[PDB]
Amino acid sequence: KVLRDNIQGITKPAIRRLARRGGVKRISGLIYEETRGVLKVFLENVIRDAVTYTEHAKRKTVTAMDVVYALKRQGRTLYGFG
Amino acid sequence: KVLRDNIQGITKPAIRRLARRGGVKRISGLIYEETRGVLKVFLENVIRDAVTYTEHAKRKTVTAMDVVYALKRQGRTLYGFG
Amino acid sequence: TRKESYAIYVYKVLKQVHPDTGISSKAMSIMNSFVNDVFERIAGEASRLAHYNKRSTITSREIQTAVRLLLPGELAKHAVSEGTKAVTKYTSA
Amino acid sequence: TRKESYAIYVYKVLKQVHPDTGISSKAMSIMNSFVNDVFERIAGEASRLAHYNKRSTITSREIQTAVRLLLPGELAKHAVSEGTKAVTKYTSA
Amino acid sequence: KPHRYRPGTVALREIRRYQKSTELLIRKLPFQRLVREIAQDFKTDLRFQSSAVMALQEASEAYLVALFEDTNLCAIHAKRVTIMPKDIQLARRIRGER
Amino acid sequence: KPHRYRPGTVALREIRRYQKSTELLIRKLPFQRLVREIAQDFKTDLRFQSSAVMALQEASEAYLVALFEDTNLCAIHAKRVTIMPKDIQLARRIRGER
Amino acid sequence: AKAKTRSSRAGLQFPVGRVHRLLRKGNYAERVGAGAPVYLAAVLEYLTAEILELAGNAARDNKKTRIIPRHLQLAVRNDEELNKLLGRVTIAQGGVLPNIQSVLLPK
Amino acid sequence: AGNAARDNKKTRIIPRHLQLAVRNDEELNKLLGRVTIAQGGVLPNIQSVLLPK
DNA sequence: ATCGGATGTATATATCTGACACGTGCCTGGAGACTAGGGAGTAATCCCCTTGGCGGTTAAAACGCGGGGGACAGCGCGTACGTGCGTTTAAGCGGTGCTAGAGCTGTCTACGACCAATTGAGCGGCCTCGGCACCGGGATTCTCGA
DNA sequence: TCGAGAATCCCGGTGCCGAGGCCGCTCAATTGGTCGTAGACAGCTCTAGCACCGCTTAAACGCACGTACGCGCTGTCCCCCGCGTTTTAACCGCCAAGGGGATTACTCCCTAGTCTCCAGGCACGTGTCAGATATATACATCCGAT
Repeated sequence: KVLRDNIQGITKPAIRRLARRGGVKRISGLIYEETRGVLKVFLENVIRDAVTYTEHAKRKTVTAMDVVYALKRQGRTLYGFG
Repeated sequence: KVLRDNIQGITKPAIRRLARRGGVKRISGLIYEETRGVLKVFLENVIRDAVTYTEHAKRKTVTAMDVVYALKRQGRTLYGFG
Repeated sequence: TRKESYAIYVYKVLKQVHPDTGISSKAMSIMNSFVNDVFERIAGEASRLAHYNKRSTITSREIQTAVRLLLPGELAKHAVSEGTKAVTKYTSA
Repeated sequence: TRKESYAIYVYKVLKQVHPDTGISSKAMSIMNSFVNDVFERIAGEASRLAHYNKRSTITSREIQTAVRLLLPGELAKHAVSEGTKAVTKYTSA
Repeated sequence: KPHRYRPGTVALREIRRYQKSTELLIRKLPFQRLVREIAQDFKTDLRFQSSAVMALQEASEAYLVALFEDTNLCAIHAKRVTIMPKDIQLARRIRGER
Repeated sequence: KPHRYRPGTVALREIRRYQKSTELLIRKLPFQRLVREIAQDFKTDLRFQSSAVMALQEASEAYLVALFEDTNLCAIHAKRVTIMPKDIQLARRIRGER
Repeated sequence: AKAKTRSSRAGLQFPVGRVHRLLRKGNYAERVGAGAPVYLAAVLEYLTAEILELAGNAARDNKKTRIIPRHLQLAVRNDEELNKLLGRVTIAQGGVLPNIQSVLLPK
Repeated sequence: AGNAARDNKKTRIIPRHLQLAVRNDEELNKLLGRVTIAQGGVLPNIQSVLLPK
């Protein structure tokens, strides 16, 4: 089960929904994929670092506390998950 | 010996020198005092926090290691002072 | 497995401030996580300072100093007062 | 007052990499401060992860994992390999 | 005669209701598939908590709306209501993301 | 006939030599007086290390040239060679300084 | 052998004994000031009081008995001091406070 | 640092060389971009529209 | 600038409920009591960095002074983007079922902890001298009017 | 556009003190026992994840299309760059006083560590209403004709 191309699984309607939440009126097309890239790049770090935790955790499943400590180490800490 | 108004002691030539170091060509006047303010505001924190250290240090003179740990706590750490 | 928390204490202080207003478990655990984070903040800061003082003991003066470092202005002021109150109330024990 | 530093080992490894080079004592102090910075960084991260692992023993696995967390790409890879070789050498006797 | 609201107006109300709403705006399964795809790059066949991935998507979308927000602001400083990729790039630049 | 270089040119060379130079660009004593003035606000009659105040001024000027730098960049995105206060303000805004 | 917890001795709610054990197991200092747990827990009591109070303000502002994390986000975004305290902090189910820029309105 | 200094025909290595090398290594910079450098100055960076014509 | 119509949104209502407030029995961390050491606190001493002032210099700042250069305002157009409506599509509910792997307990053991005895690697301190900083002068190259 | 001129690069020479090398002089590193214990590991659960599959549908993609902001260009103003002059105070060098910083030596108050006991906290059941949801309704607001 080898996955691929779920990045475009991000719908442009979803992107513009997030933008409207951010309070944006007019948007260009060139953004979305660009956006996506950033998205990827962003998560590009955390999961790895997260599984890095799981790496030292010696476990096969990945937990929330992983990304908790990541965002912490990434200076983007989050609440509500222990 | 009560001090005052050394903020304007910052010369506009000094400001433009720093700007040229930053690689700036054309500058407006409205910046400098504004600049100064920021400057003040910036240092506004550190010294206090610094002397806060000196506060706990129970000393009358203020040392570099104070601002070292401040910039550290201010996430702007500096080298070359122990 | 016993998992400690402060939902009891957060609910207590909720009632002490708002006997009427309720609480959600999601926001409850949010509160818990938050207080854990800020407690670790103050702990690390005070330990760092004492290490600078090279003092193996951690006392209340450290706590006051470091929360003053932590809190934006007036909060700390207010804060330290009650803190003092506390220790006074506890020193008067 | 007996103060400890590393500038001697700085000069050593310099000659190890550049025998015909001098340094400003200023730069030596800067580098030593950098040494201290990376040391405290790695130590804190290791202690924190061990706390997450509830471990009271910080070992070389923690070291490597925390370096990987900190250093990027080939920096981390080379550092891991070097620490591995060195601990292998020390454990060889 | 058919009616059509003026441009932005509908999107304006969308902005209003989205600042009104708080839930996610990304479909769960696509995001999850993307995450697992990213994961297999570093190591294959790794499992996850639904709570974990919910956290991933929430935190992402938060960072994303923040980026959209300050890029909107920059475009205000760009005196345009349309967004430009350079705005996002330079925003990351100021965000130290370069 | 008297010669005058075109505008910026002299300032351009100034930029070049300042990126060439590395020392401070602020007179020591005025900066020190300013620091002590700021100090007496929080507590009066406090002494300092010359090393300490040298660190203060160096770190300040560093932050300041960084601010000038990215505000220059923003003004590039503002398509102007003249600087505007709003550029600095919004830069701090992106710098989380608001 | 009359018993009385240090929290009651401080007439407060947060568990001085529990937080003391926690900081002890937290490996920050060798010895501790016995009143430091009291003091810190009092500070926590205070700040928690303020934040939950603002939360409840928003809640009954929305006729909501049980407080929702959205109330929490609004509270932490309204107060300058608390927002500054938790600027780079994120909140689950937080959302964004109402904010429309000037030029966004059509003329 | 030695690379930079010898490029500048310098045996004694001044902090400027080290700052330049810092802002010359991308991964090291990323590690140290949050760090400030005494007697560092700024690595020569020239912007496009800054150039004359 | 107004009115009319469309549409979208705030409200009351009803009920469903599942989180949620509430109460339990049982557990162990917290309290209570006791002992030691030794970190911390105090004090007298030294040093010595700092803070203060004084005089001469000029590079630097203040200020002025055109003036070309661009900030900016406006103005045409057009392409790219909102929108509403089509279309089709995976998203979500939900419920099933297996187990891989977390997640727990019970060893036992290697492994620092720690202390004690030993000391040489290292650090404060003292020459020393050579890249390096400064300077002056000559040659090179950018730039602004042809 | 080929010179004039100007800022700069480089070269040789001067003099210097920091970089460095070496020297007394430890205390902190090593060595070696010794001990209680962190966890390594085995070996159990069970459950949460992982995938399966179906059913409904809100949602997503694309279309067409108006349209309106982005963009590109022009001319203006003013204004900040560049240079010239005049003023000054940063600097720099030196001196001096003391007041704080650091030090050491006592001294002992407080905390770590131990042991006892139990009571507040925690997992766990348990009714139960805050509010989620849906619906019809009444109010607000845009958009186009007038």
